[PDB]
This record gives sequence, structure tokens and C-alpha cells, in this order.
Amino acid sequence: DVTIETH
Amino acid sequence: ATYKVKFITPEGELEVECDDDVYVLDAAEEAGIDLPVTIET
Amino acid sequence: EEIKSPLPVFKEGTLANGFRYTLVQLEGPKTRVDIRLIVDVGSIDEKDNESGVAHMVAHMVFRASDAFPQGVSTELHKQGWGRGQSYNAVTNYERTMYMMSPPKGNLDLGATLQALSQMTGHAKLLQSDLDDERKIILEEWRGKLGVAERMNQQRVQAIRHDSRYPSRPVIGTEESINDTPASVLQDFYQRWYHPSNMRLMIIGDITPADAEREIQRYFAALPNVAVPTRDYYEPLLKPQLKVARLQDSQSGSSQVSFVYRFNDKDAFGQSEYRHRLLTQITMSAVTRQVRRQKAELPQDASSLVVRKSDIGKTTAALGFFANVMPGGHDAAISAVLKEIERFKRYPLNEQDITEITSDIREVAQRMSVTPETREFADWVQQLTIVWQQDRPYVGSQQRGKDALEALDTIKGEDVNRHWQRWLASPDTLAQFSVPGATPFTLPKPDAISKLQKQWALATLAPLRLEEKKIIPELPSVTQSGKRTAVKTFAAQKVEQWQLSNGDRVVWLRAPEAGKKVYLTATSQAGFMATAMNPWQAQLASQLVNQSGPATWSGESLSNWKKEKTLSLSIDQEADQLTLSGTAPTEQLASLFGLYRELNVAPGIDPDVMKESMMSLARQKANDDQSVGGKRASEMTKLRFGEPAWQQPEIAELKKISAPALLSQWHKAASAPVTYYLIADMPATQLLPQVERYLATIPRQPASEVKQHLALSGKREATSAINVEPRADILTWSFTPHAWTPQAAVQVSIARNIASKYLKTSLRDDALGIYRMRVDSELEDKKQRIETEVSFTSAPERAQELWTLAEQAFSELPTKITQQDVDEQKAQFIRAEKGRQGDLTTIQRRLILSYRHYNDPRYLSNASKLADSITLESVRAMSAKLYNPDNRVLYITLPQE
Ligand SMILES: [Zn+2]
Repeated sequence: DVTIETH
Repeated sequence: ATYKVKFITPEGELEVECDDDVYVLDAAEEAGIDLPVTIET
Repeated sequence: EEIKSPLPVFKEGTLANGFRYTLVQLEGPKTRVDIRLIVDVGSIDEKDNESGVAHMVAHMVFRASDAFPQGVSTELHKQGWGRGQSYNAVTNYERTMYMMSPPKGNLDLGATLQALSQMTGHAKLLQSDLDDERKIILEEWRGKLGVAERMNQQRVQAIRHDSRYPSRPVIGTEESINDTPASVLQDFYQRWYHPSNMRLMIIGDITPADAEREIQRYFAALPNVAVPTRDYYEPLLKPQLKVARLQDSQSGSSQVSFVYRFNDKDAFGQSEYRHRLLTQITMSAVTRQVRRQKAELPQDASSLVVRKSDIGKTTAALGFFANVMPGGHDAAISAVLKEIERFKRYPLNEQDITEITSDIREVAQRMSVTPETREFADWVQQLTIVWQQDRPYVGSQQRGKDALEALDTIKGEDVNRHWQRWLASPDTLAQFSVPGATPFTLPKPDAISKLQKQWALATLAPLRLEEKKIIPELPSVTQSGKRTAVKTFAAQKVEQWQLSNGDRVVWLRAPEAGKKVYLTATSQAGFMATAMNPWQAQLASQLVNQSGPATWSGESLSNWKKEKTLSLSIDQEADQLTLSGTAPTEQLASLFGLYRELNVAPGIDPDVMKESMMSLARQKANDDQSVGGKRASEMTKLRFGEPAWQQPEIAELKKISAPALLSQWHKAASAPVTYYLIADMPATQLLPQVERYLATIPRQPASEVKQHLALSGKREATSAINVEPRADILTWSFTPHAWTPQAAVQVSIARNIASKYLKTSLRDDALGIYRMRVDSELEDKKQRIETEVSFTSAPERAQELWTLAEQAFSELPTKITQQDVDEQKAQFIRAEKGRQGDLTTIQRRLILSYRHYNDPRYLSNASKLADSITLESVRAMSAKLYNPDNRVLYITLPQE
């Protein structure tokens, strides 16, 4: 899914 | 007894009507909302 | 955890028998510990005669063990543990996880490991314990019945077709739960519960040396036995165009999708971290673009989204999904296929990719220089995620560096290449959900590939570009009206203001409002008002609510409210219209300004309207043939004779236009309003804003909307239509009765006593009652005591339940004791004082006061309410809760 959370 | 539920998803805010004796997700499926008071996931 | 703890020290170990453990020492909080054990067995590993057995074992390992003949969970309960909060198990397709949070934290570590080693190495799995535990497992099976679960299985069967997963739901089958002998559970346990198939993690305030001595003590002696080798976690991918229907006769789903299935863990000789970073960038880029592509969809499709999900250990599914106007599934799948082909033709937007990667680099940069510290529960969450995947934790500081490194080797052409690989997957699947009786024949694969070839040959316009963001602003309002009269209720801190347009303000200067203004605007413009069209009015109200002013949009409206920390919501009921909102007092002009714009300049967002039409149409299609639609219709005929209104047919629904809906809204907005305003400010601050925004709205006198009143008399019906194995028993009774605050409290007190007596009077487990509800209130608009008793139960003795509850009601007024009332009065007194200074209560009572008295007297003398609770008054009211002359009974049984 997301590897580096942006939100 | 009529209620309104809301769900925050990566898609947007989804709002559903739900009687007393109905599970949250059964009401969403009956309404034709594809998922898997305002809850979160 | 109040003080966040830093990145912990990890110690790994493996006993001689292959048992693996992970010890994670945090420097705080003191004593906290979390202990979990995974056995790498789940429902997917069951043989054909083992349905639901992984999950049944997860239950049974808490029963009798070698050291604990009366049960592991029994022992834990005696030392102060609670099920769920202190110990728990979860079973999924692949693994069984046991979780322990001992009440005394790290002091209980040895007792926890003795319990866990008993569960995993010494469970008896007794037939006697299983026959007792079956009650609990059957109850969970029953609670997992219904349309959402059935549709989830429809989705698993399609998207994971040609795999083990569709035939292996975790709960198993009713037959297996009832019939599988303990011997089968014992063989399953003895096949899979072995130390080299298990791993343990301990997180918190531990000494790693002591903990691993405890682990050796309890786990070293387990015999080292190998479990079977397994390579069956993926669907059998092959080039194909599979077509499936996702179908349930109680589902309103109306949807088409096209799905690619592929091995998602192949990184093609490159960094696997970099590969997962390309996946995140690609999905973010596609998500941005496919939203813009909404402008290409025809009227039969809406809300095209792209979703990626795991469907095995290595397999992923990439799907394009869109809602469908019922009957339009052929045009919708073509539109989805056209948009997919457009993505094969054109590269992803380079500006998006630049923006997305820059956002990631910023976060990754910050991560790389920030010492990782977390609260305890956050450490547990982060560590458990990676531990369930059987991978080491990599800290956020190291991951930030890893991302910066991978980003340096990622260009736009890498993103495009990553994306096109997914779209080139030869294993594909088209899915259709079509609601109710909508005519439908499942397309053949050839018919789908024919559309693919059409779009492959067609000329396609470029991907849509991002459109300029609409930045909304309220208009200048320079016309002012006037307040024409003031009536003062100083004792209640209320003023009542008449305005020149016919509206009125009921202003409460309550200090409990703090620095916020609370608005409730009410009028007689319910959707049953005679000038209106009921279904169209309700649709218009909802569309204006979501769209905001004419020149805005649903999303710019939501952004604008957020920025001002402001809310304002439309709720049109059958008999009244209510707009409710809150803002900071410095935002009062923006609250009244938005309010005015909704009244004089309503908008209909075309995207919102298209979505709302899809929702109404699919629910109409389902309701026309569903169990729920049948019950609603029979209840309506029993209680009211005929429906007050009905949703339209789908063909009429499709014809609805924005001007027709706005006409309906303007009919509601013309009704004169009472503004219930709670604001602690001087009138000199409030009145200019009232005169500018609220006195200037055009109104015309409206009539009161007649209430919807259930008919008198005794009527009953029984319908064998349920698709689950249950009976639903509903009874309604009413007694006309004038509303006063005292009578409403007395009804409420007698209700509480009646509920407990009716529940005690129906305690027998032989009756099969799953759920039971006794409701009663003195409904203030209708001025009748309305009582509702509801049952869900096994079908066998459903006909007896209302009879038993009817007898309970006749006994009630002589079974109520002085102690019962004394308890209730003291409990009411305690609640009533917790409602002092409660703004929600204050606002409700102000509005109720004006409804019944046309003044705010109900804000005063609440301390005298409890005095109307006496033994005599409660008993005399308990005798009115159920009226045998006004009784409607509706029984729903399973279908024959
Ligand atoms: Zn269970």
C-alpha cells in the first residue's frame, strides 16, 4: 500500500 | 427508529441510513455502497 | 504512554526445537507489556472435513489443558483476566494469533507464558469442552450471517477464483460447527501446533535475559515435529478473461469492474523497497488521474476508481470499479474498458509524478533525521504489523534514508513502466453486480474482449488535465431588514425577536456556548408539505446540503467550512425542515452568510446529483424485491394502511433535472423560520448580523404539516420470508396522552422498570431469544405513549414470545416495588444534574419548550422534575405503556 505515509 | 451513519474512506464521506436492528455493514451493502455515528478505517 | 519511548533494542532467538521469539525492550512506560504468539496455520490449511476447524481450535485451546483441567481461560479469569481485554485470539486464512495483556503487566510474564505454552502444547481438546463451546461458536456463526458477509464471499469467489480461499472461510459451515468431533480438532492441532510453526513476541518493560529464561522454561520441551510443506497460497494465475457476477438478492450493489491479477512481489532484479515505492507512486498518480477521468463517463457510470489489493502472499489484484445506473451495465463496462485503454495509450501526467515524488522526498527527508519515538500502543501496532509478515522491523529513520536512496533511482519512465506491467497482466476478470430483478445475462468473455478490441482500435482523446480549483467566496449582502419586535424572558436569559420578513429569533445567551454560536433554524417545510413532491423534495434537500451555494461545489464547500471551523447541515423531515450549524463567534457573518446562500442561491453539484441518482435507483431496484422491502411494505400496511409517499420508478428517476429539484427546494426555503440561536454575546453584536443576513430572506406563510399517525386497533401478520434462520417479532402499541415534562419522565421511568421485568420474565434460554428490546416514550409531537417491543429469536418458539411479553405487561403495574422507584429516582437525579450546563440538553429543551408552550419556560425548574417520580405515579404510568386495544403484531419467519 503506502511505504512512506504522506497524509 | 431511523438513524444516519457516516464512514470516512480514502474515497470520500459515505452516508447511510440504518435502523435499530441492523448491522452497520449490512445497511451499507443493502444501500449498494462498496466498503471493505461516524466511524473510521 | 505519556512519554514516548525511543527505538527499542531487539533480541531474536530460536530454541532447539525451532520455536522463535522476539524480545522488544522499551524504556517505558513502566510495567506495560504486550505478548503475542502466532501459529502459522489458518483456515486455508483445513482439509475438506475440517471446515472452520482452525478457528474452532483457537477457541478450544482455552479449555482444558494438561495443567488446567478446568480450562486455561478459567485459570486466567481466577487471576483477574478478562476475555478480549486481557486475552484474545484471531484466526484468518493464513495464521492464528494469540494476544495477551496481563493485568499486572510485566509481573505476570511467567503466568502468561505458562498459559500460552499450555494452549499451544498441552490442550486437551475434549469432546465435553467442545460440546459446551459449540454454543459460543454457533452464536458467532449466526452473527456472521447477512448480506455484507454473503457479498464478501461473492467477492472472494470471483477475485480469488482458482485458489483455496473461496472454499475456506474462517468460520466454516453450520454443519461442521454442529457435527465435527473433537477427534478431528485433535488431529488438526497435532498436525500444525508445533514449535517450528510458532513464533512469540514480547514488547515492553522487560529484561531480555529474564524473559528468554522464561521462554526456555515453558517452550523448550515441546517436541520438534515438522509440519507439512505448503505452496498453495496463490490463485493459479493464467491468461484469461474470466467473467463473474457478484450477486445477492438483498444487496443494492450496482457496479462493474475490470481486474488484473499478477505476482506483486516480483521486483525484476531491483530493490524490493524501491519496487514498493514505485507502487505507492504509481497508485497515487493513477488515483489523481482516474478522478479527472470522471468527465469521460456516460450517464450509466459514475465514480470510476482504481484499487489494489492483496489476494495471496504474493498475488495482487488491480481493479477499475465504477457504479452503474441499473440496467446500464453494458454501457458501463464499455466505459471502464475505454478508460483502461486510454491509460495504455498515454503516459501518466509528468507534473503529478514530480509532485508526488517531491512530497515523498520531503517526508523521507524528515524521517531520516528525526529520532523515532512512539507511545506504547503505537509501538505495539508498528511492531505487530511487521511481525505478522514475519519480517524484521526497520526503523523510520533508516526507512527515510532507504526512500531517499530509492527515489534517486526513480524517474517518470520507471513509473510508467511499473504501471504498464500491471495493465499487461494476462490474468483478467470482469465483474458485474446488478441489483434486484434488473434483466441481466452474464456476458461471455468474447463479448468483453470485443469491447477491448473496439477501444484498442479507436481514436482516444488525451487524459484529462487538472482543472483550476474553485475558490468560493460568500457574496456581499447590503440589503438589511429590521427587527420589528422584542419579547424578553429574562428569567431564562432568552430574547425573542420578530424580523421584518416574518422570521423570528429565539436567542438564548447561555455562557455554556463559550466562544461558539449554535444555530438551529426550524420551519414547517417538511417534505410532506402539500405544495411539494415528497421524493423530489427529499432529493433536493440532500443535494443542496452536499453541494452548497449555486456557484460553489461539494468539495469547495467542504474545504470552506473546514477553514472556518464551521458546520451547517440541512435535515428535511416529513413534517419540518431543520438547518443546524456551529461556528466560532468571529465567524458569525460566515455562518449566517452561508445560511442565506443556501436559501436564496441553492446549488446542485452535477457529480453529486449523478451519484445520488445511482444510489436511489439501485436501492429502488433492490427494495422492489428484497426481504427488507417486503417487510417495510407489510409494516406500512399494518400500521398506516398506505405509504405516505414512495420513491419513484427508475425511469422517472432518470428524468429528474436540477431546475425541478431547485423548485422543490425553494418551496421549502419559503417557509418562515425560527432561528434558535445560542450565543454568549451582547445583542449589539448579534442584531446587525441578524438584520443583514436573516431578515432579508423572502418568505411566505406556510401551513403546519399533519403528523404521520399510526392507526388504532389490533392487527397482525406473519410472513415466512426471512432468508436467515431467524424470527423477527415486532409489536407496536400506543395510548394518546397529553405531553408534560412530568409525564415524559414518568413514562421513561416506567419504561426502564418494564424493560428489566420483561427481560427477567423472558430469561428462559429455551425460548431462543437472541436479542430483545423494549422501547417506550411519550412522543411530544404526536402526544401519545408509543411502545415498541422487538424480538430476534430462533424460529421454533417465536409465536410464544409476544404472548409471554403481553402477560409480563399485565403483571407489571403490581410488580413494581418502592425500591425499584427509589433506585430510578436517585438514578434520574444523578443524570439530571449531569445535564446541567450541557449544551445539547439546553438546546433540545429550548426547542421543545417553544414547540409546546411557544416560550422557553422548560429551561427553568428542571430540579422539580424528579419530584414527579413516586411509586404511585410510576405504577399508574407503567399501566399505560402497553395498550391492548392498540396493538400491531408483525412476525417474520424463515421462508418455507
Ligand atoms: Zn471465535
